[PDB]
Amino acid sequence: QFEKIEGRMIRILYLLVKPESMSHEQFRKECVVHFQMSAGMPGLHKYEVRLVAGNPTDTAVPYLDVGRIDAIGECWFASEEQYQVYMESDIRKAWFEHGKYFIGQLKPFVTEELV
Amino acid sequence: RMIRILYLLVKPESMSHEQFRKECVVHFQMSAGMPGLHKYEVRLVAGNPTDTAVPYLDVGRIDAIGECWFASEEQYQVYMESDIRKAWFEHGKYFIGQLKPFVTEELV
Ligand SMILES: C[C@]1(CC(=O)O)C=CC(=O)O1
Ligand SMILES: C[C@]1(CC(=O)O)C=CC(=O)O1
Ligand SMILES: C[C@]1(CC(=O)O)C=CC(=O)O1
Repeated sequence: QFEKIEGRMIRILYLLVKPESMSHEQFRKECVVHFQMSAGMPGLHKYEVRLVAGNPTDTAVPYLDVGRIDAIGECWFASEEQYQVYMESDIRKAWFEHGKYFIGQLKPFVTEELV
Repeated sequence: RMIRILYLLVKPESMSHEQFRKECVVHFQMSAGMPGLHKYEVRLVAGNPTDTAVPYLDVGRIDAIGECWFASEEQYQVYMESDIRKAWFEHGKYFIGQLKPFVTEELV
């Protein structure tokens, strides 16, 4: 039941691609640092970051090429007000500064729960 | 630990946005009690902010995000072998025009 309410929070999913010049070894270390920095982030209920480890191409339906994605990020916000506390935060600004260092390109999707 | 595969879904060009939304819901309903599957989730893409604080990545129009969780490699195989799983994928062919799978790895 906690997980159900959690699933219906404001959620933004991000595709990350590392800077061209950064090694994979360093990129993985900087994802870990980025997660450490999320702790106590004002307004944020939850953050998750994962590497892309596999890119299977034998899909039953036609395969969508979106190029090489290195990691997937996700943020959960418990309310419109909490999202605003985040979006106003200096601490978020400093998180994004680290983001500019280890994230070369970023695609965010704002998602909508169906159930 | 937990195997996770995240999917970018694009609807078929023969289908409306609203039809697609309805098929997403049906697809979730079909997944209940699927052999080998720990969890399935499907959400629409409702917003495409481009006002990013690092360089914006363009991957085209993604309509939905799907995701599967499997407890173990053994459960994943039970799932792959399952007849009802195969029928669920046939429903996938109906409402998913193009698919991108990502097999993920945890960092913390
Ligand atoms: C929310 C945020 C902050 C940032 O990009 O630095 C954006 C992507 C991500 O993984 O973390
Ligand atoms: C869509 C979003 C959300 C956020 O601030 O994490 C806004 C800027 C950005 O880089 O990602
Ligand atoms: C896991 C799956 C199964 C399918 O292809 O129907 C693939 C994407 C999706 O949303 O559901």
